[PDB]
Amino acid sequence: RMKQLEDKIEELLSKNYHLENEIARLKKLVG
Amino acid sequence: RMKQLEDKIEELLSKNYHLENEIARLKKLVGE
Repeated sequence: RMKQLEDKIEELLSKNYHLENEIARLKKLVG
Repeated sequence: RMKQLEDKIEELLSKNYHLENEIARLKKLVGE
């Protein structure tokens, strides 16, 4: 079960990084 | 160790939802 949690953390981290990239993209579009 | 990993998930999930809320507002402004 420990491996599952560790996989979820790495998964959520990658997702969060993508959302930050999306924010940077959308902010770049603003103007 | 269980608790540490579980707290990290709850932390990252909370940040995730705040990022999604911000993206939703930005898409409206830009017209996406």
